[PDB]
Amino acid sequence: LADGQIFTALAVALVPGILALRLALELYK
Amino acid sequence: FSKYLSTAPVIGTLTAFFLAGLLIEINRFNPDLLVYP
Amino acid sequence: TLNLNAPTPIFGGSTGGLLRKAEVEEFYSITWTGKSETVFELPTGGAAIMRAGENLLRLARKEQCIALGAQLKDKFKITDYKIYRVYPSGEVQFLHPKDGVFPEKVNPGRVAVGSNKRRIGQNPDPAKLKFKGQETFDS
Amino acid sequence: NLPSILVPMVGIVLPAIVMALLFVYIETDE
Amino acid sequence: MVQRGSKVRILRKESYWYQEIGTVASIDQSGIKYPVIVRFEKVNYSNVNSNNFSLDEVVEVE
Amino acid sequence: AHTVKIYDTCIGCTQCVRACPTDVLEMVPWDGCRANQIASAPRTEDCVGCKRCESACPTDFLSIRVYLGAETTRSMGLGY
Amino acid sequence: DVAGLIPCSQSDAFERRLKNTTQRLENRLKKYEPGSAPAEALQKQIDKTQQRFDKYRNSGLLCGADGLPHLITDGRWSHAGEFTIPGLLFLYIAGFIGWSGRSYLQAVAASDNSTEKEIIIDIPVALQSVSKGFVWPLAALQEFSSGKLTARDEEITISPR
Amino acid sequence: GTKFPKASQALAQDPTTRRIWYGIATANDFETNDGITEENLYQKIFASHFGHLAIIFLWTSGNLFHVAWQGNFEQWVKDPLNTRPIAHAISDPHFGQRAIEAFSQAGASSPVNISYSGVYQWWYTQGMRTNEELYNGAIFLLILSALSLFAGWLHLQPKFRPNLSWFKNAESRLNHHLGGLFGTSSLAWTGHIVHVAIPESRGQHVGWDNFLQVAPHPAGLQPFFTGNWGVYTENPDTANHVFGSSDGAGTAILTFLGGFHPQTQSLWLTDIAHHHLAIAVLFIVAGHMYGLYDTVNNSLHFQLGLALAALGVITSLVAQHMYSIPPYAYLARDFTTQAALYTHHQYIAGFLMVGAFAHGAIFLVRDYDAEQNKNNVLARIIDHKEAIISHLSWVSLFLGFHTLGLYVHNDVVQAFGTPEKQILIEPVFAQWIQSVHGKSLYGFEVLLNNADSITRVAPGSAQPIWLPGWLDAINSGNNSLFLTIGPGDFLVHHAIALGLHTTTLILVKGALDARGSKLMPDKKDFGYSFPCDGPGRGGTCDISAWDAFYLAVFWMLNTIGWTTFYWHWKHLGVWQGNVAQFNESSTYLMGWFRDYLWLNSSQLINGYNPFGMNNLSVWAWMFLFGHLIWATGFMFLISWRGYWQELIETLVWAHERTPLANLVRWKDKPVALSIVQARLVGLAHFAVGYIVTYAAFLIASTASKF
Amino acid sequence: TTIKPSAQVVWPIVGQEILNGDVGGGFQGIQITSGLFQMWRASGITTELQLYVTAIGALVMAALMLFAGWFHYHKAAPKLEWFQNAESMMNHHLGGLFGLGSLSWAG
Ligand code: CLA
Ligand code: CLA
Ligand SMILES: CC1=C(/C=C/C(C)=C/C=C/C(C)=C/C=C/C=C(C)/C=C/C=C(C)/C=C/C2=C(C)CCCC2(C)C)C(C)(C)CCC1
Ligand SMILES: CC1=C(C/C=C(\C)CCC[C@H](C)CCC[C@H](C)CCCC(C)C)C(=O)c2ccccc2C1=O
Ligand code: SF4
Ligand code: SF4
Ligand code: SF4
Repeated sequence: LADGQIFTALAVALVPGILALRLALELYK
Repeated sequence: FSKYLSTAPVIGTLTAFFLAGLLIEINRFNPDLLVYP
Repeated sequence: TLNLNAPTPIFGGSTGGLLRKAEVEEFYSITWTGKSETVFELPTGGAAIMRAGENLLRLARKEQCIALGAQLKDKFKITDYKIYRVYPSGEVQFLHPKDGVFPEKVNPGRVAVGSNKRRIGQNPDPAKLKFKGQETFDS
Repeated sequence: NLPSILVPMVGIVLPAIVMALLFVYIETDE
Repeated sequence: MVQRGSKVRILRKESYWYQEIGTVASIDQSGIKYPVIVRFEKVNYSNVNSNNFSLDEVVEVE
Repeated sequence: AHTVKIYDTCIGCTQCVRACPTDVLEMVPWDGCRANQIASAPRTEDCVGCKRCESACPTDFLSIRVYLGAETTRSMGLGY
Repeated sequence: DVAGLIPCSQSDAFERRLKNTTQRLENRLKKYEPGSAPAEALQKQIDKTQQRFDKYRNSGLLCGADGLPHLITDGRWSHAGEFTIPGLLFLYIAGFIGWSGRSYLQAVAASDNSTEKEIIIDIPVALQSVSKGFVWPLAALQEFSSGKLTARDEEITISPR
Repeated sequence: GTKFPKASQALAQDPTTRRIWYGIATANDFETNDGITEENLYQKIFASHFGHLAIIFLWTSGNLFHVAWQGNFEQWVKDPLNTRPIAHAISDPHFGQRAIEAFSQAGASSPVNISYSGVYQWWYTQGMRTNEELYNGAIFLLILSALSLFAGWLHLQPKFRPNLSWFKNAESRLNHHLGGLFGTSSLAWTGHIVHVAIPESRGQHVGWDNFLQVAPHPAGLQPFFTGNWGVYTENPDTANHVFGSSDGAGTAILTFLGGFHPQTQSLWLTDIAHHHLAIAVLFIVAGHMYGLYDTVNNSLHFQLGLALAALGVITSLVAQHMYSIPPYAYLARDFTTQAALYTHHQYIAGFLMVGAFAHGAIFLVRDYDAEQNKNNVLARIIDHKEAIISHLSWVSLFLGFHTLGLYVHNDVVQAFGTPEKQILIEPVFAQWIQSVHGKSLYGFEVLLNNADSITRVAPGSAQPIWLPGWLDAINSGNNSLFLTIGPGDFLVHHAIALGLHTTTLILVKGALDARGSKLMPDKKDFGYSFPCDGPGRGGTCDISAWDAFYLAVFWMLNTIGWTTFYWHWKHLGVWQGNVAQFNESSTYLMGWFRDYLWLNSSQLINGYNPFGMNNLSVWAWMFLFGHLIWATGFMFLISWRGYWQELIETLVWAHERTPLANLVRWKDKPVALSIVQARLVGLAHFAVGYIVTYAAFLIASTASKF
Repeated sequence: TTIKPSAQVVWPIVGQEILNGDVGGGFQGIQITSGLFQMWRASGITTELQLYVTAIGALVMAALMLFAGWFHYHKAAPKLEWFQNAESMMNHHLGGLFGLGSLSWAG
């Protein structure tokens, strides 16, 4: 691969990370 | 003693001694009976 | 009442008894009059000697009091055991005999707590009591 | 190079963080 | 009405001897609920042979 | 605490009371007859849940039941 | 020849099992004294082997590529002696022991002490049930037709519903 | 009085360590929470399915990324006959220098893991060729998992909460899942094969940018509307055509040749194109159609048991059909993956089938109502439940008496120097069925060995075109299509039939007896999971409906253990060309022991000797690691609780009397594990140790030889 | 050294006469691992007649012990005070059972 594609994939993985944190904080409520 | 031999462990053993010795003596005169010939 | 102070039996021992649970909340004490100077097993380890007494013993559990209170009724026929549970760092005084008599004896004035006016095959299905605060055995 | 940073982060550091918030969430009280 | 010595079949669905034959030993001559005492050939898991039933749980197969 | 419920097929046999190791049970007079008795559990908070009261009941499928509920320090039987 | 199985009289793998079984006993015989007692027990073992290969060759068995006699249960009557014939021979014997112990228990249960007679077995009632057990394929036919071989479900005890 | 667990407030008053363990166990049991309503219940189920759906998407993006980043996918496309697929790169600080030289495998410079899932084989036939194409798939599945975790939180908001009547309306649910989810998404996958996967198998690069330009057919969609659908069945890929190039390829897109590709030993993609097309047409027309229905709709545990039964059947359906009919190019040649793929789904199918009866058993305690459910099919199966168990008690005991004695016969007889006396039953019934399907090796000569039969001829409309392709595969002994079986295969299938009958016997025991017996008539008053009813009435240990699940988990592991030992050893002679090892040695139980467990675990167990170490030393470690965790479950299984409660009551003492440690105090009073708890703890260590041990053995005994 | 110790000849029936192996010399049986051949050589035994009479000598001793168990319960059963005498029992078992037993074996 290219080295810039790895940090792009880590960047777009923050979008499920906040949403999994947002869902679990609503599922707990 | 006859009323002792009617009890379950002895009559469970001598008949099993009889039924085994039935099968033991069969395989001595009739060895290796796979099928009915 | 508990009549503390009352003389502990002549014992000196038992690692197995009355640890840190007792000082914070809920230890127990069984009090009896033993009509000899004889030896008896404890629920902790085994001996003490029962006094002439007014004998008292501070135990950790109520289960250990009724086990010792059964031994005094069995082996020595002293059925005068009277268990307690302590004050401010405890909960409830005068646990047994709760109405002045032994529980196997009938006493009028008691009320049937936990009674059911039905059999056990007449218990409802749990699907009938689903999503409700009722339980399949309470009435 | 990114393996050498990430695998002691979630192998050591990130479990030690989530163990801390859980152990406080367990033993807290209302 | 069941009398003593009558061979009954038990309709108590919770009982160990449900739909089984037993002989009534006695009936209690008062208004006590469950007065019918039936003695069974077969022991249950607590190895007893008697129980108190009502007249609604027994029949008169004789 | 564990819940202890006594059903009306009891006969006043007094056997579950004297088989209790934590002194939960007791005998009480009955309403509709005023001669026979029934067991009663006024001290269910003491119940450890050993089910020794079910081992002593002579009725077919015993008249006293023990349902193991929430576990406190008494019902866990803890010396600590 | 039902599944590519050549018969054992012309199966060369089966005829080669005999060549190696006796060669593993003749070399076991080659060291011993010829008139000795372990010598004659190996010739009794060599000839017991030859009495099972000639017993399996002439019986018309089916040997595969390994050379071992395979059995064919779909029951064909040309291969009836494998499972069908000793199976019928089994079923009478097992039903004899079955109907005897069932006839014994019905006779014992309608007595004074039934559980006592299960421990100590009444040789009158035991040999009676053997006499009632030899006739079991006939005896169960009129037993099933009479209605007293089985019981209705209002007579058996059954778990709560 | 603490807060955790929020689910059970009666667990929060528990001051022991049981509160910690039972908070983890009563966690996702949403019917047990305090204050829950059924309207609030189904919405928590719906959002949790969104959380689970994202995990499947995040997991697949991880498999796509680590092959794109740390794999050798481009190196493997050019030569799948020599290149081993790389799972991910290894970065452990605990390695040595001689170990990095031993794990720098498949010609790589870094420690890598040789993959045994075969997603290389799956993505190579979906069309992918380059490492950048896999990364774009991993990027896309991070968007779908973001779509899943957003929509789960969205459907808990008060304006977007689905109504309760929307949940319990199953009439519109089946129209849409068969229609949209099963039909259109098989019609959509039909679009992937003809546009992308078929031209990528013929040397043409079809990606997202150029697929609107190029057409799948030289006469695209002009004969779809006039009805001339037969022109899509033109000159296909011949026997000359190697996969993935224009070397003698074809232009057909929906063909029904049957059989396999002559070089990859896999299905033709034109077959899979015409397959999911017709699956789409059947599922589309099946979705235009919409006191027992009041029971299945009300009961959440009913539909869950039927789903795990439906999943558990079709999961075995995958594993049985994937090795005989390889759907993926070069998956038949990868022996280790093919072995790992059968054993994967069969162990899951056992767990799904056990959990099917488990959740039906929970329905009978919680949701079943015998006053409402009467005289239907359900309340009749309960009515003669003693007749079902006892007749399952026979066929368990009928097989196990005999197929064990058939083994002990063949053991004793083979041990006495006389192998010529074994009871070898040829499986003529199954050998008929292969001869019914066309295998002319045996010579039964009816039904598609009959060249003049009406099925092979099809005298109605001259149909039989797929039979030239099928009959050149089953008759040829180069693949695993309808394997040649003998009398050793007889004895295992009746061990298998013993296992499926016995596991059903335990599972339907506690299912039907979940509501009461003569021992405990009120077993519905105590719930699905509870230890016992004491020592009275003879003692009632393991009596509950939970503990009938618990005994059958040993039986499914043993049944799949019988199954996958038979799969592996049969193929270990098929792949090695020496079929005679399974022929003579599988008839008796010592050859099953000597020539499978002892002979094949030699190269595994030399993973690390005192002279060196190999790439199998991670498997030889995990082998022994699996033995140790399996044996630890025995400790919670054999030894029971009140030994340990009286062992902790002395460790509590020795902690309260030790100076400089008397000061440090617990908040939870330490207790032993509960009765139901360490049945689960002992079964978990048993089941993990069962599976970890075989997966280390099944991989390393096949990777050492292929 | 060369000949393996062996007893327990196996009967010529269904195939278990393959257990009667080539164990040494002109004998066929099970190679035993009980050390009785080495125990009887240290006792000095050179012929099978001395083993045959010892097998008879144990059976008459077995009947002697079995008669003594009948006698000392049914006929002449000692009282409690015969059993509570531990000092006379320790005196007798030390010098008599263990001492004379090791004195007579030293002979
Ligand atoms: C799964 C994650 C994980 C990772 C990435 C590591 C990594 C390591 N372990 Mg392993 N270990 C782990 C889990 C892990 N461990 C577990 C679960 C066990 C129980 C089975 C062990 C049992 C174990 C033992 C017994 C030992 C190791 C050792 C090591 C080191 C070997 C290489 C080395 O010596 O570098 C050289 C680098 C150093 C020697 C120093 C590293 C820097 C230190 C640890 C931190 C500096 C303090 C810093 C200011 C703040 C703390 C940060 C820290 C918490 C990350 C390496 C750091 C060896 C070791 O050296 O332990 C420290 C060692 O003896 N491990
Ligand atoms: C998609 C299908 C599905 C769904 C939605 C559910 C949902 C549920 N099940 Mg069911 N079940 C299923 C499949 C499913 N299950 C399967 C496949 C089985 C057979 C294995 C079961 C058998 C079963 C039983 C017996 C019970 C349930 C129960 C439940 C309920 C609560 C679960 C819970 O809170 O446990 C908490 C979860 C855990 C304690 C997880 C720990 C166990 C895992 C396996 C440990 C894994 C080991 C370790 C991590 C491996 C490490 C790797 C190693 C290399 C180191 C919940 C309704 C319970 C109930 O009461 O229903 C009302 C209940 O008693 N299930
Ligand atoms: C208890 C319970 C439960 C459970 C149940 C279950 C779990 C079951 C299972 C079961 C199962 C899971 C079943 C299965 C079945 C299957 C089948 C039965 C199949 C069939 C098949 C066939 C029919 C085929 C045939 C064929 C062939 C072979 C070829 C040719 C053609 C054809 C296609 C015809 C529930 C939940 C309900 C609830 C209540 C209770
Ligand atoms: C050892 C043992 C104990 C004692 C076990 C105790 C007190 C638990 C000790 C385990 C310690 C805490 C280590 C466990 C750590 C695990 C590796 C991870 C646990 C955390 C998970 C939530 C991930 C029992 O209480 C018991 C009860 C019934 C039958 C058998 C047994 C039994 O065998
Ligand atoms: S234990 Fe049950 S049956 Fe016995 S007296 Fe008490 S209530 Fe009655
Ligand atoms: S469970 Fe035990 S402590 Fe509780 S009432 Fe019954 S006998 Fe008494
Ligand atoms: S702890 Fe186990 S063995 Fe003991 S009474 Fe309960 S269920 Fe039975």
